[PDB]
Amino acid sequence: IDLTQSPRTLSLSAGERATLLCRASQSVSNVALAWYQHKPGQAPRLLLHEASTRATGIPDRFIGSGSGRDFTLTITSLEPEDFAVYYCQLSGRRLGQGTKVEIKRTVAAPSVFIFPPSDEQLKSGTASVVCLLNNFYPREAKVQWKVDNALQSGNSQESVTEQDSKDSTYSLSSTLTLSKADYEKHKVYACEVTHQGLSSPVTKSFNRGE
Amino acid sequence: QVQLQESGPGLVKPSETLSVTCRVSGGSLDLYYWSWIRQPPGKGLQWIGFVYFDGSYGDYDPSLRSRVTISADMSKNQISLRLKSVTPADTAVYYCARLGPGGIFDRWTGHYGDKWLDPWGQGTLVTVSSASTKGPSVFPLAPSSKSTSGGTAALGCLVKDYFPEPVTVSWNSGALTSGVHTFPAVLQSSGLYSLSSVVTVPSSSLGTQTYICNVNHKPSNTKVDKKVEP
Repeated sequence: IDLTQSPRTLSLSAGERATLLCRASQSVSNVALAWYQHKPGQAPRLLLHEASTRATGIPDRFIGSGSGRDFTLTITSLEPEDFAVYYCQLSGRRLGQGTKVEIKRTVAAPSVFIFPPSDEQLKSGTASVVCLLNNFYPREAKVQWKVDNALQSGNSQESVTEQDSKDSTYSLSSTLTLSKADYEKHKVYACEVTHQGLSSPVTKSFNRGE
Repeated sequence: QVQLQESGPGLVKPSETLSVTCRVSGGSLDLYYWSWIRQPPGKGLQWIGFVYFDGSYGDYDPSLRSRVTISADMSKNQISLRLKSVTPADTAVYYCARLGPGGIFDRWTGHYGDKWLDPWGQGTLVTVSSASTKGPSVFPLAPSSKSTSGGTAALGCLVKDYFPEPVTVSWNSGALTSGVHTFPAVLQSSGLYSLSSVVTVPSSSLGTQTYICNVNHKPSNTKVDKKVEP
């Protein structure tokens, strides 16, 4: 006996109604179904049990309904605070694949900064250039590493934040790591950023020695 | 007012036995089930098993039942999960929680309370590797004039080449929380996690307020502080 959630992914502007489905392989009584909100880095919390009985202390905008095999978590009006992944489970507690819920919002352009490699890290024989994309939306963006106007590959590596629970923007970090031998055979280390919120792509760059 | 926290080894070697312990800190185990839920690095909440508080009845995910046993010391108020023959598959954050319907007590015939999972609590990460731990090398992300964008400046620390997760980064010993994005670690092809952590602050405060990041890596008993200066 199994448990099927859908959609797997859901991007909705703040304040709109969101509907989440959890579908059993079989007939089940209301009692054994429960809903869980799992914000990233917190511990997962009970939203609802016995399919409709609201958990203690969780707001009214979370409503639960259903019978038989189609169970339905309803967010009547999304608050940005709802960015999470919402799971469901049966009695002896096995399942739910969940539903990652963005908060869709306005296009917001990233603010960009570069940081040169530190004096301390250069003494160890490795140079790291870090490029920053801060508080932007929608999630997708392009970082292009340009070293004396030449493109990089495979020695840049990047990470992006989980969605900010209050203004629903994303922040991104692209780190270029080279050995000091490589860092010094070029002069100008440049980071070019492409995003919806940016008219044309922006480039922030320094010349080795500053 | 119940509350609980899991803890355990920060690392396990291949083919060993992984254990994790959960300690109930607001009430007793009395008349409840206690269950274990794992979240692998990319996946959702895999259920592992639960055990009745008194230890007579338990149920587990049959994928793991052969290599899983869960016990509870009603006196110590702690529950132990014991997963044999661990592989890097089992590399995951292990969550601990409290099963259900009010639980209610049952005989040996009918164990017919089980309904919901209330308090969960952060639970603990267990990497599983034959590698040996390494310490962070913390450097400054200096707010140079290429990090001066009008009246706001950005600055941070680089936390490079460590193992295994986690590290804790804090700013000015907990004082600074606004404008903090401590990024996710990125597992390099070397096998090592690496991470920056940034804070944006007013340009005017650069010469008045000093900024120091507090990196902490319990798997190597590394704690460094690094001042950020021009």
